[PDB]
Amino acid sequence: STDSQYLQSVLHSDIPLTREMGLEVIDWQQHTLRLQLPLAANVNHKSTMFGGSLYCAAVLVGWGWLHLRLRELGIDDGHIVIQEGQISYPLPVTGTAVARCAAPDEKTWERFLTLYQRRGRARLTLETTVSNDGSDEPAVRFSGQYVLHR
Amino acid sequence: TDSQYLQSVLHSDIPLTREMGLEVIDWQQHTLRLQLPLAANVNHKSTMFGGSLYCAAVLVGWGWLHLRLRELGIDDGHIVIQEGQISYPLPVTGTAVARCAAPDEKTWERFLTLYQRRGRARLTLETTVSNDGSDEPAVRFSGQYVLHR
Repeated sequence: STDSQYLQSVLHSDIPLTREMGLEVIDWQQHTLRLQLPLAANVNHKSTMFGGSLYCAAVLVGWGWLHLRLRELGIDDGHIVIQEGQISYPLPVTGTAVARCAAPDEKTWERFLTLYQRRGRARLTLETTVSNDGSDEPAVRFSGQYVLHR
Repeated sequence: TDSQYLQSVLHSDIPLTREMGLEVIDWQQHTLRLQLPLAANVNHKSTMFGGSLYCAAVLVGWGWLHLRLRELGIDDGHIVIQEGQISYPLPVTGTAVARCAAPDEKTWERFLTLYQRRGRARLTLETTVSNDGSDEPAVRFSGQYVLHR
């Protein structure tokens, strides 16, 4: 039983629309998370993935990174709130969408933990991408803010 | 009606929107409104999922442009969302009402002139989402939509 399977169950329970979107968590390795959405449940006009679904993938791979990282540190007293986001759509997604979130820079992460501990509230910005399966070229570039609060 | 037509477009083109409970409300004074129900779009704490709100915000801009072009008989174009930016200042705790009003009118005319002459033009649309009953934006969105032949 994996951290990915754990996170998938959390996402489907918390946000049941993600079950309808077919969200699947792929892997969690060296603080990189990947998840995917299938085309058919998220299609727009047969051929391409809906841009709203793509935002959902991009924002949720960041949400999941944060959830899993906190969980591995035993930080269980926080609530994540999705905040501002900026998204670009340089390429169409014509099949399964693979979303990825690598770790932020270590200093950013540690500043965020320090501020959360002191105030009980902090903001983390995560860069995420979504690609066509088998491509490293971002089809979607995303940056989003996440509040953690007690 | 125009709103029934657009709702049918959205549900047919993007079947996920039917599962999201999207309904189109009205199309008047070049302002479009559509809504999402809480239950289909809930998060872990009985507020609406930010992703659902983003979907509403981007789609009300898409719909605005689709209906405006349809009213003018401009049928040879393809709308693509190129860029989006969103903020979530207030919780949405019930039905969400997304709204797109008309951009600056000289801006619109310059955009159409550029599309007619060049075959490609970009339009920025601000859209909002509110809790039903209220005009106060709980969500602010800005999208860059490209129309091309």
